[PDB]
Amino acid sequence: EVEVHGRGDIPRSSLELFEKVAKELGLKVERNHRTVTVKGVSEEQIRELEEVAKKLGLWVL
Amino acid sequence: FNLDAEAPAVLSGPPGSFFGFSVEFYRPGVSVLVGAPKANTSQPGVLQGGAVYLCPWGASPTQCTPIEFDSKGSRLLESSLSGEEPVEYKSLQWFGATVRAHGSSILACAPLYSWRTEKEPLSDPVGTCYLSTDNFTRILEYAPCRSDFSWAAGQGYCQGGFSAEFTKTGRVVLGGPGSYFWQGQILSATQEQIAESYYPEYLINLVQGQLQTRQASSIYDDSYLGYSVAVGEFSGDDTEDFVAGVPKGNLTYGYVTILNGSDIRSLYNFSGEQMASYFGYAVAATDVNGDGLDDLLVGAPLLMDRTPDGRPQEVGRVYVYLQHPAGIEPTPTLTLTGHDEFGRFGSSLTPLGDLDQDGYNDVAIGAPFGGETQQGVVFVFPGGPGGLGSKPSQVLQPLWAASHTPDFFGSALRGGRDLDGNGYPDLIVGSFGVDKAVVYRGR
Amino acid sequence: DYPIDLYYLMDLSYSMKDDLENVKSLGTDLMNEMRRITSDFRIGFGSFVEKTVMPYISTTPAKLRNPCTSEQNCTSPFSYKNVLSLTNKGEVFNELVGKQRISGNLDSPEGGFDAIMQVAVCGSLIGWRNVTRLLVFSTDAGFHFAGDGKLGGIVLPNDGQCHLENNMYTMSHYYDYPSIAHLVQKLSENNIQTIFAVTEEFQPVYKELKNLIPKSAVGTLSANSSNVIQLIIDAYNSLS
Ligand SMILES: *[C@@H]1O[C@H](CO)[C@@H](O[C@@H]2O[C@H](CO)[C@@H](O[C@@H]3O[C@H](CO[C@H]4O[C@H](CO)[C@@H](O)[C@H](O[C@H]5O[C@H](CO)[C@@H](O)[C@H](O)[C@@H]5O)[C@@H]4O)[C@@H](O)[C@H](O[C@H]4O[C@H](CO)[C@@H](O)[C@H](O)[C@@H]4O)[C@@H]3O)[C@H](O)[C@H]2NC(C)=O)[C@H](O)[C@H]1NC(C)=O
Ligand SMILES: *[C@@H]1O[C@H](CO[C@@H]2O[C@@H](C)[C@@H](O)[C@@H](O)[C@@H]2O)[C@@H](O[C@@H]2O[C@H](CO)[C@@H](O)[C@H](O)[C@H]2NC(C)=O)[C@H](O)[C@H]1NC(C)=O
Ligand SMILES: *[C@@H]1O[C@H](CO)[C@@H](O[C@@H]2O[C@H](CO)[C@@H](O)[C@H](O)[C@H]2NC(C)=O)[C@H](O)[C@H]1NC(C)=O
Ligand SMILES: *[C@@H]1O[C@H](CO)[C@@H](O[C@@H]2O[C@H](CO)[C@@H](O)[C@H](O)[C@H]2NC(C)=O)[C@H](O)[C@H]1NC(C)=O
Ligand SMILES: *[C@@H]1O[C@H](CO)[C@@H](O[C@@H]2O[C@H](CO)[C@@H](O)[C@H](O)[C@H]2NC(C)=O)[C@H](O)[C@H]1NC(C)=O
Ligand SMILES: *[C@@H]1O[C@H](CO)[C@@H](O)[C@H](O)[C@H]1NC(C)=O
Ligand SMILES: *[C@@H]1O[C@H](CO)[C@@H](O)[C@H](O)[C@H]1NC(C)=O
Ligand SMILES: *[C@@H]1O[C@H](CO)[C@@H](O)[C@H](O)[C@H]1NC(C)=O
Ligand SMILES: [Ca+2]
Ligand SMILES: [Ca+2]
Ligand SMILES: [Ca+2]
Ligand SMILES: [Mn+2]
Ligand SMILES: [Mn+2]
Ligand SMILES: [Mn+2]
Repeated sequence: EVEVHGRGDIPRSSLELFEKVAKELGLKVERNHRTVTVKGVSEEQIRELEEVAKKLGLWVL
Repeated sequence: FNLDAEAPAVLSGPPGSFFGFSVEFYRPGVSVLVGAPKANTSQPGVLQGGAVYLCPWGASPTQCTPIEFDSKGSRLLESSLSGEEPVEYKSLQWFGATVRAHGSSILACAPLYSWRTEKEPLSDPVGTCYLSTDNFTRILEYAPCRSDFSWAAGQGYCQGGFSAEFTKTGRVVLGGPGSYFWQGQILSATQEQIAESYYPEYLINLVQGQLQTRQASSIYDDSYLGYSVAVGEFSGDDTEDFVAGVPKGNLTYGYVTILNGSDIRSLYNFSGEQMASYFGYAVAATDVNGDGLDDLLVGAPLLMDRTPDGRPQEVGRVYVYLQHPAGIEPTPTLTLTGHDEFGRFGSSLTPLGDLDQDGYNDVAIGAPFGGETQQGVVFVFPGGPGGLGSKPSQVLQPLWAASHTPDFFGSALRGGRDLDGNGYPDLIVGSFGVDKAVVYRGR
Repeated sequence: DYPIDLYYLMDLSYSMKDDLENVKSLGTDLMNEMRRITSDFRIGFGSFVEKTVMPYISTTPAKLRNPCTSEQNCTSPFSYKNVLSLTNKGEVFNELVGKQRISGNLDSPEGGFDAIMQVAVCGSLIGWRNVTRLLVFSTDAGFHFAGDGKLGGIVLPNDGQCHLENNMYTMSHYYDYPSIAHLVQKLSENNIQTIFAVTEEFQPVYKELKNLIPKSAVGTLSANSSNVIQLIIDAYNSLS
């Protein structure tokens, strides 16, 4: 699983975009307050999600 | 009552050094430890590293001398020399901002110390505490918040050592307000564990058996847990239990948490009364009513109250909770209110022991900006069968004339020790605004 | 008719990337609305993010230039910056509001209380007159107050004096955040009424703050700006 926090002084309009992109490839999504987490995706998928999260400025664990 | 302030002994440090930010006793030849956050140490490449001064009590001029806790400067980055780059930043680290001594063990913390992780060039103020054990035979480093979690989402901005305490059995307690996006954290470790797991070769060191709180959901962000720490027996066993302050926890109302002491599991919560009152700026635990069970005191300096006329003035308040044999009630048993506008009343509390020697413990409450000339003031409240008294038994004010800069008198207190040996406890008050530290003795 | 003076305090932390358009629309709607009920008024605006010290911002040399992500550009942080003094020519106000850019920061709360204190105290520089004064405060985040600065090594309480140099706040690193009582006293002395145009999510906390500060109102910030506009109208019509 991948935890994408994005809880600092960053817009909520970027984090939401992540939830869109994750929903675009048809996989899991779980949202807590100002946090999202996606479960057990793949190797290439984890690379892609990490790249997008970095590009939008979110901290990805 | 019996606290002679005709001519207190006054210790003077270097100018422009915040001498007296934190004070403590040390009796392994009794002596007084004082801090100096902005002190010019002799270690190379360090600017205003800060230090501690061990003033040996007894000498006629009590000429304070510093303690060489660390002589090496900022450590070079490994494999960077293979120009060089500092792996840490000791400049303006505020070393000595918290000094606590138990037995022959000394603990001096540095909250503002920041280091650059090897993996990424980011910088984060982890903060470190140096622990000198068995007098000064060996001195170890303790950085419980310098873990592998790098950024602010981890323990990177934890600023451990911002508050610290020793328990009865020598267990070391630290509080890091900035951990997990300023959620706060309480870390605990015995000295023996630190010594066993000590390994200076590696910067990242995991102390086995360490107790700490875990990361909570994003609801509780910016709580500043661990802003102030204390100890006391509340559960009912022989193990001392932690007390932590959360000034901005519940919608900036703040609260105070009591912990299980052995598992760090929340036991009691005490909520604030007014928004943005900083309820939890300083906490203390002592047996005010002499029942044999520790009682809680919580300060809030920014609390405002309506004047009789109606104008809202900032005074500050102190809440006192008495621990009945059954349990500790969530309604403050007694509240003390300040009387000086912008006085910051209750920003530092300290138990004093049986100063009056009548069978009840007494308390001392500071006010950095009270008094006629806004120099500072300290109030001494007595105990009794009904609890804490409502009227200040004794008032202490600085002797020297006011300067053009605040004196911050009473911003750091410590008491409950028989410094001279006359059989009564003594008090020590910090005045770092003009770099002073005064000592009052019992009669 | 009564004369009126209004000053617009904008938040420009990185969390405003989703709200910048709403703030600009609110500015260009305050101007074109209050130029219809009073006919004699002056407005100006300012901006703020946070103090520039060790904990509140990233002190690494790379992030000082671009506190935001590497993809976006952003401008370096600034504690407070009075950009336009009070004036009546609306074209200047519109053109200056339309060119604002966002800035970065680390911690979620923003230090707007320094900006409020400086606006309240620095009278001649901003251009306050002996006339009913209004202050609209737009924010997407919480707020600091006294006691936070001790994290960054700042312990001197905010003295409440005017320290503006070259239309910029220069004593951010030297003074603590003002406590709530200090703001209450200064606003009550200067005869300034505050209207918080905060985002919906922070409605509760600011509403509680509305209890502490006398003669203050709280609306909501969105594309439909009508709430704070009607608050302005209500405040104007209640004068006597
Ligand atoms: C005093 O006041 C403080 C706060 O001011 C109180 O502390 C709060 O206590 C409450 C409960 O009383 C906590 O809320 C609950 O927390 C957990 C959530 O899981 C947590 O604990 C787990 C313990 O094993 C742990 O696994 C979790 O770790 C998670 O970490 C992250 C989450 O971000 C995630 O990535 C991991 O995978 C883990 O999931 C985490 O630490 C839980 O009990 C509750 O949520 C559950 O609620 C029900 C359960 O019946 C269920 O239906 C839900 O689906 C959900 O699972 C709830 O959130 C709160 O977190 C505490 N806050 C703080 C700051 O510590 C304290 O209790 C007060 N004391 C007193 C005496 O009143
Ligand atoms: C415990 O140590 C103190 C402090 O001295 C420290 O430890 C020394 C070994 C050395 O590293 C010093 O620089 C440290 O400050 C001893 O008290 C006196 O310390 C002063 C200097 O602060 C020194 O000049 C005196 O000689 C010390 N006193 C004596 C009697 O030697 C203290 O004595 C030590 N306790 C013991 C030995 O039981
Ligand atoms: C520590 O020492 C340094 C010099 O080694 C001091 O820096 C200078 O201090 C003098 C006064 O001694 C000032 O006039 C200069 O402007 C300072 N230069 C700087 C800051 O670049 C420093 O102030 C000392 N710190 C103390 C005494 O706390
Ligand atoms: C957070 O603080 C609020 C404000 O004090 C608390 O709400 C209070 O709740 C108590 C009972 O629990 C009531 O007596 C008060 O009147 C309430 N105050 C207000 C202003 O409504 C709230 O309980 C606190 N939350 C937690 C989790 O401690
Ligand atoms: C404080 O912590 C101790 C340590 O966990 C708790 O003692 C435990 O109590 C439970 C029963 O409640 C026993 O099953 C455990 O074996 C005990 N552990 C030890 C080592 O004594 C104690 O209950 C906690 N006190 C509280 C919750 O107030
Ligand atoms: C930001 O814009 C300026 C415009 O002058 C440009 O020079 C600079 O390279 C840009 N920086 C980034 C990080 O995009
Ligand atoms: C407002 O009144 C004050 C107080 O007398 C005075 O100093 C100031 O010049 C006056 N300003 C105007 C514009 O009349
Ligand atoms: C805003 O909402 C109100 C709701 O009554 C509506 O009348 C008004 O036309 C709306 N204005 C905008 C900005 O569209
Ligand atoms: Ca216990
Ligand atoms: Ca008791
Ligand atoms: Ca007594
Ligand atoms: Mn923001
Ligand atoms: Mn937003
Ligand atoms: Mn911020």
